[PDB]
Amino acid sequence: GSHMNPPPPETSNPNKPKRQTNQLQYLLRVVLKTLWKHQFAWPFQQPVDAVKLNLPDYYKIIKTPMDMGTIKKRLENNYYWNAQECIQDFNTMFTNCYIYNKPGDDIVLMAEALEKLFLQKINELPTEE
Ligand SMILES: COc1cc(Br)ccc1CO
Repeated sequence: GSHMNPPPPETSNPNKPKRQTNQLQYLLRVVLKTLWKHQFAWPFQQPVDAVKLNLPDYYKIIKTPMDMGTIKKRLENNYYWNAQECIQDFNTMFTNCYIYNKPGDDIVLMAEALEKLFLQKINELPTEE
């Protein structure tokens, strides 16, 4: 895309050790699947394109970008060692939205709806085994 957007977060690196866990499987099959199909998922399904959205300060403010397009890739092409890394990615995505935008803005209400669903699913994250 545009040279004025940063490269996306890393999704492939052979030097990072990888592992499947039952918790990572649940994050893909239950958590990502549930959030991806939510009515309010679409702004979160790919990196923020600050050029297209005319947000020239976005990547001045947000230095830890994350989105569910990247998380989907990290899950589908097993990037992670543990579920905590993937849960942190989700939490980063939500916090980016809450830091950049005014409380009560549409995009914040959308993120908050996804986060409510996310928390319900993470409360049932299975015991690792
Ligand atoms: C996911 O972040 C988005 C998405 C849309 Br659409 C509009 C603005 C922002 C910045 O928070």
